[PDB]
Formats: sequence, structure tokens, C-alpha cells
Amino acid sequence: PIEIPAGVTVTVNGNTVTVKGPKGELTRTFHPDMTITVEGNVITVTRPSDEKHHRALHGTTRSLLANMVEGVSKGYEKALELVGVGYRASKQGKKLVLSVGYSHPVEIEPEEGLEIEVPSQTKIIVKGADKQRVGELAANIRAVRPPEPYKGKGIRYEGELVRL
Amino acid sequence: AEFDADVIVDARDCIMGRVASQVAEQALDGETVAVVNAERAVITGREEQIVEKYEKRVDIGNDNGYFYPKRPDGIFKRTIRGMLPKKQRGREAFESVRVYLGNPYDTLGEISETLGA
Amino acid sequence: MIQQESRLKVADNSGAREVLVIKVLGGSGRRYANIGDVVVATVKDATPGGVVKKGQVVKAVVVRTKRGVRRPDGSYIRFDENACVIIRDDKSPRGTRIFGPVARELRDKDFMKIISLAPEVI
Amino acid sequence: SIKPTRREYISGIPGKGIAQFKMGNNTYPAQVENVVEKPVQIRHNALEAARNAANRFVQNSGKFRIRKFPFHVIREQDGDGMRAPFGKSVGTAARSHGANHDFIAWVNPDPAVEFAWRRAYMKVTPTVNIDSSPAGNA
Amino acid sequence: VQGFAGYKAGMTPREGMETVPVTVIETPPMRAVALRAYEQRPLTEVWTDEFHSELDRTLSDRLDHALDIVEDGGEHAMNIFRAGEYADVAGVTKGKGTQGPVKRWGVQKRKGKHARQGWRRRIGNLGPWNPSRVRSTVPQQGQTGYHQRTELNKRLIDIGEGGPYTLVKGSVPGPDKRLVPFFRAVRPNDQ
Amino acid sequence: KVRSSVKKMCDNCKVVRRHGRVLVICSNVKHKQRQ
RNA sequence: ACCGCUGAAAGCAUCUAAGCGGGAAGCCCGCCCCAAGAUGAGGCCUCCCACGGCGUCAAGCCGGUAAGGACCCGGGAAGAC
RNA sequence: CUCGAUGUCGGCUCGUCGCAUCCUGGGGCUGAAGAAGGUCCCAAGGGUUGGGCUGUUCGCCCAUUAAAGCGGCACGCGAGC
RNA sequence: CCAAGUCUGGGCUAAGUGGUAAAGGAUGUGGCGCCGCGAAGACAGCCAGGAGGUUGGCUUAGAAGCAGCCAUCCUUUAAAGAGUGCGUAAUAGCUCACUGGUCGAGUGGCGCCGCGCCGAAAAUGAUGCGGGGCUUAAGCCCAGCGCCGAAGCUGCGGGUCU
Repeated sequence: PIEIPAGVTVTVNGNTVTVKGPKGELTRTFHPDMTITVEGNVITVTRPSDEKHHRALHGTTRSLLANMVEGVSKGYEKALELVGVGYRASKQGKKLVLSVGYSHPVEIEPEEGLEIEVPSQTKIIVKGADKQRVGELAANIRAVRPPEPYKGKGIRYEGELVRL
Repeated sequence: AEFDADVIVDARDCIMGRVASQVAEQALDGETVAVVNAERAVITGREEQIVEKYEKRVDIGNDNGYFYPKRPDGIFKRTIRGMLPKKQRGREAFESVRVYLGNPYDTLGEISETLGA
Repeated sequence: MIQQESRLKVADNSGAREVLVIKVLGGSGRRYANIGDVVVATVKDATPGGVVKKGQVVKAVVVRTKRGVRRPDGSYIRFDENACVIIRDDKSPRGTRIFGPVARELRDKDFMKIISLAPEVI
Repeated sequence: SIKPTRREYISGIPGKGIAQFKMGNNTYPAQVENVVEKPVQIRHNALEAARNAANRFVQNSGKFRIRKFPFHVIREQDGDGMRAPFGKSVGTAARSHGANHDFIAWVNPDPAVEFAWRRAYMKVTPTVNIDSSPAGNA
Repeated sequence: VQGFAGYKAGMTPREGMETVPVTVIETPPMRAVALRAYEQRPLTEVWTDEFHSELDRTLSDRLDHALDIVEDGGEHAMNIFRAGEYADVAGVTKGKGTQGPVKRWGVQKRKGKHARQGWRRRIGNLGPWNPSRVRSTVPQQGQTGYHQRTELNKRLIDIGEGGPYTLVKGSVPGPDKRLVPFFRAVRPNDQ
Repeated sequence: KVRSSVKKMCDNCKVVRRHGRVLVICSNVKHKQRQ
């Protein structure tokens, strides 16, 4: 039960939902094992089960959709924290070049779609087009570089804390 | 390649059961059934534990050996052949049936492949 | 070469005479004490109680073996005898002095200490 | 149901050795209690115990009453080996006739004792049934 | 023919800087017979006679560059194998034959007090009581000397022509001089 | 850890189902409940 | 095992059923060693051409074709034979 | 079942499974910083040494080691000692 | 595989349970009763004070909910919190058990069940009897329906004793 604001070109074929937009050019999938919902100016949930089970099944899609959108129009953003009294980073090459001891930093690449940003060496973050494909990779590096909360330092999901 | 047109059939979706069942049925009587489809085929949901059982055909290796085919092709091998005995007719009855992948002559593609497909 | 209870004299003065070969030092399996190598044996007998004394738990290394050592220099070397030197956990001799020559070896596996004390290293 | 040799020739006339009945406190209505369904020469000891540990965790008001008590017993190894077996006693109890009035957690509003007994069941052995009485438990 | 190969020259070491023993190997270009491809259908080996004079007394790089020398007319000089390289060779065991479970297969024999007793060579045992008759496990006097032996990390040092021949890093060609040697540097690790 | 017999620590430690499996979860290394 | 992302049913959370990834001296593959007698006898190249007379679906009896092989001899780290 | 008969301890050799795993990797836990330990979940590949004294296994002792594993199969093996 | 309905009816499974196991766990799932409320506009979200005499007794060197043994009451007022809770040296912040705006229509609780997943680790190699089977697959429960199949019972005919 939602919307499809400005530009959300929507094509639900075979079970795939093709969503074209601004900086959100995206083609996602969406179950045939249920009921689609679209009307050119809105859209929503279809009851191919109405029953608790599948109920949620779409009770998820809903979001799912919600994603396509917000994703297709305003792309997504993951806020990362660079907390290292030694570690540090600042883009380099078509990827990121973080560092945190060891000896060989590392170059990480946001394959077509994903795209990282070095607002300022210390902190960084990613802006993709699919919260999905984002949060993941977004993190898949947030760890990539041990956050070790033994006493404070390392890659950490924005809004963390400490320890003892 | 090309052959007769005697037992002209295929596969896909159906229930990888009675499926073969008759295959033979006419596998018996005295007929040749050359079809194909493998992948398309079909069989019990529960994929998972689905691909298990036949991986039980997978690494079921007994010094004395115990191959256990690794392409749809088989799956049907076993099974079917299962329907029959092993004295003459039966046997032969196993050469008389024949299937294949995509298509040579005018969930059933995962366990295999899976364990070999 | 040189294990179980093969015996070998001293050339240093540690206060020894000869020593039985318990283990070949290094790690499991292993079956051999070849100069440079380090042995886990004891006194078969030692002077009149210099500082060591007969039957004393010990640690010594390889420097004289008639087993013949093939020098990477496709060369060959051996001796009329088989014996070595004691040591202080710290691959460090005791004998203040040396005796019969020895072989580059040592150096290669650490010991100078004797390397030079030696009357002659062959 | 093999039982013993007689109430005064083999082994009959004891105290069975245990830790008496009543505990907790009164209570006119509130029906708080415990019973079973299992059949078993209720393991004396195990028994005695159990119940007790019950008090161990509570203390005062909650009919820590308990309507059980063994009074006969088994026997086995003593003498030659395995053949013509005489008898050496040990371990009396009582048949928990396939369920019945166990012990009672009886009192006005004092579940602080229900949980108790509870702790009492946990223990025990043969499963046990958690229950209430005429009215329930308040 | 996918590869490169010839026979055993012999062994000897000598020189270097520390010194090192190898082995000699004979083989110019033993011509080029068709070439591997399963195109349009089943293709593998042809034969447009162009061989020796006697032979009718019995009448994609590797293989590729081949095309280079196998179409030249037949032969094909050996030696990309250059200065410091790791092919691999597959000799032919050595008519050693049928021997006792002794050398055939490492094993301790007749000990002392009975390590002689006109006693000696002969395995210890087979299978227990309950287990079941036998295993295809314990080898046996499994003849040797014929095996299609070979190995790995086969480093070649140098070569020269006067007679197309190769010098090797540690021999162990398996079979004997004048023997059938085939080399390669397969899934090298020293790479 | 306890494989067998898990039941709610912290006043939160959740009840989750992975592989029909039931493995305790709650904001504490001191809860890593699993069976 | 073990760790995560995207998110239902529980309008708040959850590695989760469905969607996508992380992760082992381990499995599959890869590296050597057989090996179609795997009766599903596999591929391919390079040779040899229609001989005789007899009743037959004579797919049966003879000269053959060194295409070719053999046997006997002489020899092999090939080897009991 | 066997007395018209299944030759029994330990050793030797040749081993083969199994996992509750001793060494070994992977993990989560800790009253874990490091390092080293403890706790428990996943994995058997490979591997798991010389002597001593004892008929012994077991076991204590000596020098190692990553380790110096628990147990199967008539507590494997006498038509093999 | 081997003869006989991939019968029909209406439930329940989503683990291959069926194809061996107990004490013991858990908003699994499906069907039954209870306490409180959604226009004192309800539980989970969110704004805020996150009230004062409460800083009472053993031990105090520190109970002063957040060491532990006993209390568990009063309040001026929007009500309360015998302040269940992370802590530190006791004190010192948050959290509902307390409710306004914003939504707005079903939200939390125990009893009764029928189905089901962890506990449930083994030695040659693997197992429903085998091939196999996930709304006639098939399993399991309750309903009607027709076929199989003994040397048993009818038909055929002989046998034979009382």
C-alpha cells in the first residue's frame, strides 16, 4: 500500500518489475507466486493468499516495492564510520583505498551500480541505487576491516558505541 | 543420431514418478521410448533434502565401487530401471529406453546437475 | 648418524670425556645427529669431576663424524672420529676451549663461539 | 507388581525414614497444588528429598502439604551370585496410582509459592502435573 | 601431438656454482601427426603419409604452435623448453618384475631370533576373523618395472643442438638411458 | 551453546527460528543461546 | 560451524521460508595412475577390394590380397611360463 | 549355535574402519588485550616418535614433539611367526 | 518392480516425520474458551517529567530500587510505581510497570487441543522392502465406493473310509 512518485516507469512482466527513473535505473524481480499490483498512479499489495502466511509474503513485497521506488528515484545511502587511531582512508582509483595496519592496504571496487564516497578520509559511505545491494556491500567492507570493539576503533556501522 | 519414431515422448514439470512408471509400462510390453527433457522434468518440492537423497546416489561410493550417475540422463536411468528387474527382458528393457538433455529428435534439472548435472 | 647410544668424545674441556646419544634434536621422527645437529645424550664418563661429572644429563652438538659429510661443493669430508660439544640451551658451548678441528658447518647452523676457538676448521 | 515378604517377617513396620508432611501456610479458598499421572514405586529418597528442596526454595505460607509416603520395598544382590536369590532390602516408597492428589500449594494470593512447588515439580521425577483446585488458584 | 618428448640420454652433474647433477635427453622434432580438435563432429587423428621410410614396416598453444611445425612438413624442433624451466616427464618404470612384499612395498620383516630362522621375507597378515574374507586393500607382490612412471616439478636447466638435446635438473627419468621420455611444465607450483 | 535446554536471559534475549532451529538471541555475548 | 545484507507475517525487530553473499587441512574439480570385457564394446588416420563352385533370407564349405600377422631363429633392466 | 571340537593372554607384522578429535583447520565464548591458556559448536585429512622395568596390556620413569587420541573388528588376526 | 481404483469426499502436513526412544524446550502451524480495550480512540513506534517525604533497618568501611538479611508506607499534585531492570565506590543517567499529540480498527494474555522441529552420537557402505513420493503425489485422521488375493468357500469330475 504505497506510491510511485515522479518518473517511476513501471513494467511488471512474467514476474519481473522494471523500474526506470532518475539516478535509479533498476530492473528487479517480483514473484509470480502471488498477485501484482499497479495502476499507473499508485500500486500496492495483491492477496494471492490473504492468509497469514503469504499474507506477510507480500507484507514484505510492499517494502520490496517501496524499494524499487525510493531506490529508482533517490538512490540509497549507507553512512560509514572510520574510527581508527591509525587506520584511515581516502578514495583512490575507481575504488576505495582504505588502510589499517598489516602492511598492504586494499583497493575495493563498487561494480556497476554501487559507488563509494570519501567525503573526508576519516568517515566514508556508499550511495547505490538499491538499499538492498547497498546495505550489504556497504557492510561487506565495514567488517572487511575488523571493527574490533576491544576498546574503540575500526570500521563501524554509523551509531555504535564502546565496550570495556 | 536420428532413429525411429516408435516411442515419441519427452518430459518437464510432470511428476518424476509414474512418469518413468509407464515409460517402462510400455518400457515393458515391448516398446522403445526415446524422449528427453531432463532439466524440465519435475520431482518432490523440498528441493534441499530434495538434492540430498540423490546425492545419496551422489557419493554413495563403495570400494567395490558405486558410481552413481551425475546427469539428469541418469536420475531417469536409476528410477525407471528401478521399475524393472535383472533377467534378460528387463535388462534389454533398459537399452530399449533412452532419453537426453535439451533436444535431438522432434523441478527436474537441479538434483542432477546439482550432484553433477 | 649417532643416536640411541652411540658414543662420542669431547674436544672442548667442559669437563667431559665421552657422551651417550639419547635423542636427535629437532622434532618427532628424525633419526640423526650430524655435526651442526644437536644431541640429547649424557656422560659415559667425565674427568675427575671437573665441572660436569660422569652420567650427567646433557645437551651437545655435531662437529666430528666419520659418517662423511657431502659438501654442497660436491666435495666430501669426514674424520677419524665422532664427537662434539656440550651446550647451554643457548646453543652456547662450555668447554672454554676446543680440540680437533671441525667444519664450516657450525657457522651455517650457529655456533661461531667454537667456530674460532677451534684449532682448525675444515 | 512384585511386592514384599510381609508386614513383619521380611520388612514391615518401619518409619521408612523421611521428612514429614505439612509446610507452607493455611487459606480457606485459594486452591494451589500438584499431582501426577505416572505410576511408580515413587523413589522414596528421591521423594523425601524433592518435596524438601521445595521448602528449601520457599520458606513459609504456600499448604506445602504433600499427600505421599512409601511403605514397601525391593531387594537384590546379597550372597552367592544370581541363582537362588535370598533377599537384601533397600529403597521403600509407595505406588503413585496413575495420577492423584499430590501435595498442595494452598493459600489465598501467594503464587510466590506456586512458582515454588513449580520448582518442586521440576524436581520430582515422573514428569508431574501442574494444576489448581476447586476454584483454581485465585 | 600436445606436448613434446623423446628418450633418456643418461645422468652425470658437474659444474654450476655449487655443483649439480642432471640428465641428458635426446630428441629433435619427431614430426607432427594431425592435431587435437573435436570440431563439426569427431576429429582427432589423420594420416597423410609423409613419414620415415621404414615406418610402413608397421604401416591451445602446446598443440597449436604445433600447427606451426606440423604443417611445416612434419617435424618440429624441441627446446621451447629454455633456460631454467619446469616441464614434466613420464618415463617407463623399469623391468624390475615380480618381487616380495619386501621392496615392492615398504614393510618390516622377520625380526631377530627369527629374523633369520631360515625364515624371512613374507608379509604379516590379511584380515581378521569376523570382518570378512579379504580387502582389495593390502597390495600384493604387485609386479613393478613396467609402470608408466613420471613425476613433477621437472626443471630444465639448459640445452644445445648438435643433435637437439636437453640438460636436466635431477634425473630420475624413471626408465633407463635409451628409454622413452616424455616431458611437459604442468600445473607448475614453482611457476 | 547449551544445544539442549535454552530459555531467555536478559529481559529481552529473543526467540528466533533458523532451520526450524531455535537459537537464543539478545544484545549480549552472554546469551549466545543455541541448540 | 560459524558471520552478514535486503525484509514479511509480529503497523515496531529478526541471516529468514522465499532473494543475495561471507566462511573451512575438509566434499567436487584440479595434480599423478589405470581404464570401455562401461556386452551403451566408443574416436580418429593409414592401409586392403568383391575370388571360387555348390538349392537360397546357400551371413555354409575353397584360393587368395604380406593390408596384414604368425609361427621358427636371434636377441632385450621383457620378463616364472 | 560349537565337546565327530571356533587353538585362549601379551608380542609381531599387515591394517581397517568410528568420533564423543590427541596434533591438525574453521568457528562462537571468556572473568580474552598481547601472548599463551580455558569453554563449547563443525570438521576426520593427514598424522599421533626412541628407550627403560615389567610375560604382559596398564602402568610409572627417561629425551623428544604440534600431537605424542578414545575405541571397533571373536578386546582383528596360529592353517602368518 | 507384482495382480488389483495415479477412486471419489472432507480435514491435516511443508519435517521426508513417516522409515524405532524418554525427561526436557520454544509469539511453528491449524481448530476451540478467557482478562483489557480504539472515539476514559487500544499493544510494539515516537515527545516528555523521565515527581517528592522515599537518600528507611543488619552490614555501613557501601543499600541510599541497580551488594545482600528485613520494610513496603505517606504524599502536595498530571500518578503514584513494595521505583522487576545496564552500572559504579555508595550517590550520579536511561527503561516501562505512568500517559498527551500523531496516527487509527483489531492488539497482548493463559486454559483446551489435533499435526510438527532441537534433544537423539558409531565403527565394511549406503537404505522406505527396493525405484520412489510433497492438496488422486504420498503420509496420517473421519466418510462412501468397486477391483485384487489361500490350496479357504462355490462349479466341474474322479478318489476314499465311517
